[PDB]
Amino acid sequence: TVIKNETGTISISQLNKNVWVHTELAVPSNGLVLNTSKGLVLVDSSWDDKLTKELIEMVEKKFQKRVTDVIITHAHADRIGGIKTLKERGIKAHSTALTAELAKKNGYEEPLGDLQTVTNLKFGNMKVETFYPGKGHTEDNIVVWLPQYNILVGGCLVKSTSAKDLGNVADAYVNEWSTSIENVLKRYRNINAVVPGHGEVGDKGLLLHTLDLLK
Ligand SMILES: O=C(O)[C@@H]1CS[C@H]2CS[C@H](CS)N21
Ligand SMILES: [K+]
Ligand SMILES: [Zn+2]
Ligand SMILES: [Zn+2]
Repeated sequence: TVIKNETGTISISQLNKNVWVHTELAVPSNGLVLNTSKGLVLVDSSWDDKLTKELIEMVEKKFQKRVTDVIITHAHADRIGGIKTLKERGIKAHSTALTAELAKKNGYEEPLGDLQTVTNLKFGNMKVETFYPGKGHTEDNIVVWLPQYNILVGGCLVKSTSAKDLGNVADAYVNEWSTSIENVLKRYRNINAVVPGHGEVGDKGLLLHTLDLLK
C-alpha cells in the first residue's frame, strides 16, 4: 500500500500494478506515478524542486527505471514547482500552450505546450488521455484519463470529500467550473476512481461534490 521518505515530506500509495498516487506536504498535494515498460511517468510534479527531486529519487530507486515524462495539469506552484528539476534532468514536461504561457507569466520555466484539448499518448504499454474541459479552478486546468483502468486524475478542478469550500478562487472561474465538470462527467461515463488535486482518493461523487460546492 504506502512507502515513505525519511522525513515526513512524501508518500506513494498503490492503486494497481502500474499506477500509484504520490502525495507531498502545511498542505497535502497529490499526483500519479505510472509504471511502464518504457519508464516512469508522473502526472504533475510537486511544490518545489527539493520535493520533486525526492519524489523522483524515491520512484526511480523503487521501480528501477527512469522518470521520462511528466504531465503538468496547471500552472500553480503545487503542479509546476519542480519544473527546473525536470527540465535540467531531461525529463519531458508536457502541457497545454495555455499552461506553458501561464507558467512563463508567473516566472516559472516553460513546459512543452504540446498538449491540445484532447491528446492521447502512450508509454509502453500505458495509455494516457489528457482532456481540457474548460475553465474552473484555473483557466488552464486539464484532467488526465487512463482508459485501460478507467482512472481519472481530476487535479485541483476536483475537490475531495473532506473539502467543504472552494479553496483559493483568485484564479478561478466559478461559473464555467460547473460546465467543465459536466464536460468531464459526459466524456467519461464509467469511472472507477477519481484522484483530487488535494485530499483523499474517491470516485464519481467527488465531481458531484465539487458541483455542489459551486452552488
Ligand atoms: O485552492 C486550493 O484548494 C489549493 C489547496 S490550498 C491553495 C493554495 S496552494 C493550492 C494551489 S492549487 N490551493
Ligand atoms: K488496451
Ligand atoms: Zn491550483
Ligand atoms: Zn492544487
